[PDB]
Amino acid sequence: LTLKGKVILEGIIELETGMHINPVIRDAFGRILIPGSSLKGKIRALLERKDGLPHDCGECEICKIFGPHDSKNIKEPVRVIVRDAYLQPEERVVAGSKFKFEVVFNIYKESDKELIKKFIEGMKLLEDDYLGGSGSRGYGKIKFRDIKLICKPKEYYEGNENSKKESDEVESLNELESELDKIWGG
Amino acid sequence: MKMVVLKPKINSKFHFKIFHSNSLFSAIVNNYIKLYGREDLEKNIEKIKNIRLSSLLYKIKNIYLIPKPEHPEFYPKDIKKIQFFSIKAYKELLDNELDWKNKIKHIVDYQTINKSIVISEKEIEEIKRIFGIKAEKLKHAKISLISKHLEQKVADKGQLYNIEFIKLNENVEFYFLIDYNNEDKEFIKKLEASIKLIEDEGLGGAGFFEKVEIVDLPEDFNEILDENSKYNNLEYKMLLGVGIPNKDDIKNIEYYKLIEIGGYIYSLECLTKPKRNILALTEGSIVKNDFIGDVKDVYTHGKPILLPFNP
Ligand SMILES: [Zn+2]
Repeated sequence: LTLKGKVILEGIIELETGMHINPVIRDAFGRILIPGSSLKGKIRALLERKDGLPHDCGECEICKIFGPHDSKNIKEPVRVIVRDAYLQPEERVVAGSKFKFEVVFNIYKESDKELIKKFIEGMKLLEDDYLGGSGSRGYGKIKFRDIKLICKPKEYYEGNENSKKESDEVESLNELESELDKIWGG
Repeated sequence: MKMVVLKPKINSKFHFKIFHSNSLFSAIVNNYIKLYGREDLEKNIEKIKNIRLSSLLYKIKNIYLIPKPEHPEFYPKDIKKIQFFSIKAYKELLDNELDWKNKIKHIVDYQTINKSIVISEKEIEEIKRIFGIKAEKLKHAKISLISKHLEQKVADKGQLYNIEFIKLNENVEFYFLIDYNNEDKEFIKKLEASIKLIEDEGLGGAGFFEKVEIVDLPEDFNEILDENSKYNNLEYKMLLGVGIPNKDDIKNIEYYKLIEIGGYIYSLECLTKPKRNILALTEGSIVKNDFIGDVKDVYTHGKPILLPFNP
């Protein structure tokens, strides 16, 4: 199963609420950041709760995206990688603070549009819940803002520089689904 | 022969001593498999295993760091701290425009960065320009090129171990030399694609990049590595990557250093089973005539790009 392309979802994460320092960590080098696996983890939790130890099998909506809990069960390669969200310049983090975030999508099949859409819908579920905490009482609300999509098709890595297309910045997740459709090369 | 330049992302940090060329090979191979499948690789394994690589070296704008030649000529006892030579400075050691023997104090006082990197006189002023150094001597200037930090992680019970994280300065980039040793365009483009995928794939562990670009060798490297030049007849050569010798190159090895390449400790089940390791010559080892190399077998690349050397 060859790789057809990468779809990077770059953007900004903003804090509506203050945050102490599981969700927000302070790097070994002193840098403030939100660990990618934390973010991705809460997205797993919500995206799995809205479908009725994370899920672990080959064929499934959630397990094709985030990958199964065990590596002995991978039928198809993992499609999503959530980069660590580092704090941008201009114990508790003040509200209004911005973390530049990046989400990498590995597209192998032409039906993985709905996987990306499922992840973005997960982000929408997280936008109106809480980053830190789980289940009954979460803490620190979060809002996604300024989101661009970048397409790096197989033809881009092979040498074609202009095959790399980039959508323009949208203010919310809801506007992504259109900008997603306006970008599909492979 | 082409140069690959990797510009690290802004808040990126790496986990890998330097990043050896066999790890680069494994990266370009996992990327080849990722782009073209596991089948199309073993239809070209005999042509990817015959590429020549250098290890992951450091680039400062137009200054290219190369390992220090492990020749005894380069031995108070402060000279045991240096590990790098700018390619220009290294070239000046060939044309005798730089005198190691009787001018070491001028080199150590006016031409060495962080007591570990020797450069040329013609690079001093731009080094001072970049990092805002006003000191008349470079001896009196500690430049923050990399930031190291060990961390205590576990493999919660099991084995405790340390992992060293490296952070690069905004003016510092990675680079490595690649020799395809071939001309099949349909293959070259897929090697360069596998190399270019690192941009979003990363190195180590992962540390990601903002741009991975394949360009032609800078003019020092090209004026040195061109086989239609003087240096071609130089009788010794220095490894720029790890070297895994075949039964024939063992008679060409003069001064060298050994390191052990190998595997993961996939369990505790294997704490009863022996640990077979692959011996290799470190970057900077000197060999006479020509070093061919080998690729053990998961692949372990040991064919290093050689760089003409004269004592
Ligand atoms: Zn599942």
